[PDB]
Amino acid sequence: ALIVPYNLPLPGGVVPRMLITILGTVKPNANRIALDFQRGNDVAFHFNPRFNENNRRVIVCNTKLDNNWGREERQSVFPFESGKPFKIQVLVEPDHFKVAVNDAHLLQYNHRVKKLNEISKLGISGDIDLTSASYTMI
Ligand SMILES: OC[C@H]1O[C@H](Sc2cncc(Br)c2)[C@H](O)[C@@H](n2cc(-c3cc(F)c(F)c(F)c3)nn2)[C@H]1O
Ligand SMILES: [Cl-]
Ligand SMILES: [Cl-]
Ligand SMILES: [Cl-]
Repeated sequence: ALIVPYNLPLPGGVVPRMLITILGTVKPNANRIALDFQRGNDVAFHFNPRFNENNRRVIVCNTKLDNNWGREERQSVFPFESGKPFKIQVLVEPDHFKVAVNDAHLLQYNHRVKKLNEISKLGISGDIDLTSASYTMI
């Protein structure tokens, strides 16, 4: 297993047509997972499954600018399950990140951070065993 938290450099940032694939297994008693597409200290796209927020499962997405979190975008479709293997695919498209989990479209997140070629790190944290993290151009 890769060490979590894991940093995946994204050389030259992101660009439309870039597909990021994360394979892992959720830990059995999971509480939280996060993917952080970072522009230096800023978080262009935070993708955050929460397994127990007031006894509900929700994915929270947001952006952090100068240490300030913005307006959350929330999705109650929640494909993750404690103990189970997953695949997250994040496709960069011109207006948004497009996320599919286990081959089913989940959500899109409109670009707030405009300088895509400065989004040059992906952090992966939380309650997973991380198998692989990679990218390719489609
Ligand atoms: O709006 C999103 C923010 O919400 C709140 S902060 C917030 C409070 N009030 C309003 C807003 Br808007 C935001 C959280 O505390 C933030 N957050 C979560 C994590 C985190 C850290 C990990 F190591 C990890 F494994 C993980 F899965 C998640 N770090 N920071 C972030 O999710
Ligand atoms: Cl709102
Ligand atoms: Cl920007
Ligand atoms: Cl790669």
